Amino acid sequence: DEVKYSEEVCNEQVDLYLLVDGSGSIGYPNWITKVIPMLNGLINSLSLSRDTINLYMNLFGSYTTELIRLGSGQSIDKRQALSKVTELRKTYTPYGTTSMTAALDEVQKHLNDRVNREKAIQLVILMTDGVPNSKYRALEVANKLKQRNVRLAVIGIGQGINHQFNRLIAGCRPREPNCKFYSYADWNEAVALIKPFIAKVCTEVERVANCGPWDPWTACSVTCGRGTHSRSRPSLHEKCTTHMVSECEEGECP
Ligand SMILES: *[C@@H]1O[C@@H](C)[C@@H](O)[C@@H](O[C@@H]2O[C@H](CO)[C@@H](O)[C@H](O)[C@H]2O)[C@@H]1O
Ligand SMILES: [Cl-]
Ligand SMILES: [Mg+2]
Repeated sequence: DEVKYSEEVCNEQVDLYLLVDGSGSIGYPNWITKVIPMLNGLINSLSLSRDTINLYMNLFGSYTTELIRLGSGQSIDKRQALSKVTELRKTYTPYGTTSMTAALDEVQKHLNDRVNREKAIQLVILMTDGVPNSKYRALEVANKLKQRNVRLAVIGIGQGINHQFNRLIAGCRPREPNCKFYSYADWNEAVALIKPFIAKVCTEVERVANCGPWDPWTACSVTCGRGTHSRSRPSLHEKCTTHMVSECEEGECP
């Protein structure tokens, strides 16, 4: 005993975790002339809203710093997110070590705590020169994320980019032209790289829900002649029928 229904699946919800390398290897001139415009062009291409893309943003250096939480004003309003980038241009100087594993671990923590939206595509954008505090540890956590169906895109930034590491953590194959998971040019190429990951595509599918067993049919409304009775059941799903009335006859009336 189940119920079938039609619905549209568009995958419009995306939790996008932007992890930004703010470590000392990035280089200040690179930060100003390349990273900031990268962030502006990238975030400007993201049509954030309550119902679709929600941005999370972390800056990782010696420590990790959570800049934007999923669901807040700055998470769902592109203009507010761009203000954060401006704040970083004016007040942040890249310095220190590179807590890439800890930053990826913040994504893990979202999944573990069930803070993400269950129906949302989980998308990590890792923006880095690819020189983490520990290569093995960063690969390990990235691989754990992938095994939980999290998509990972890598954007190369910084004065001295380790493309080999970036390509490895992104999952790029050797002898393969134009990896779909790694980009290291300008914001235009980054935007184009991200697009297929977040595209809304609507299909119409059928769905099945289990409504469970019915309660016993009640006694007939009349003890003689033609009457009615009913059976009920708790709603285990929105589109499950909960009540049901049929006719009955307890003989004839004298
Ligand atoms: C249940 O027991 C039966 C043997 C009858 O005595 C039923 O009574 C009758 O109820 C019907 C309507 O259901 C009336 O139209 C009759 O006038 C009445 O005798 C009793 O409810
Ligand atoms: Cl690390
Ligand atoms: Mg570094």
